[PDB]
Amino acid sequence: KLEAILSQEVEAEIQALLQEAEAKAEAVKREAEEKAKALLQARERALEAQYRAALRRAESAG
Amino acid sequence: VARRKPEQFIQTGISTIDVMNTLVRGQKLPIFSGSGLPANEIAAQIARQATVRPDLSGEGEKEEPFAVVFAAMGITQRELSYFIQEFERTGALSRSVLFLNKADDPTIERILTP
Repeated sequence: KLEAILSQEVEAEIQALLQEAEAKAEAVKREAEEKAKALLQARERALEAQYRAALRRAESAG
Repeated sequence: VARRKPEQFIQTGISTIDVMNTLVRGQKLPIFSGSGLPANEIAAQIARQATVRPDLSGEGEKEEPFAVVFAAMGITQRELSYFIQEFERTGALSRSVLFLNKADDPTIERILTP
């Protein structure tokens, strides 16, 4: 039959789509974690700068 | 005959003038500036940036201290206060001395200042 052909045609597209769309929902979850990570790394860098500078200022004053 | 070769370097906190062209030991390097441009600001800008880094050679900044001895002359009323501003900002005025003969201090005192 012609109908036994057709059911294999949907079940084929509808797995490719759902693997593509779990390869976007994975990729985003990665890039966002590495984003979140880097936005606290940069937060680390700032704190040092502002404390190293500050201690020198208060020393020179005294 | 009492003068030796350069064998060390300093770091002014900048890229292009310390990477591409190393400012060495006892080097005499002039900075030709223009007119209509503020010489004075681009100067003191690099003041705080400059903290030496001979780290990579195996020497400290205790055997290379950061001593700014500055002698200008004939400087504007703004600029003469804009200088002291940079210094007093963050700690660097308890390791340096200023001298700067105002544009309203006589032309005789100009010369001896240095």
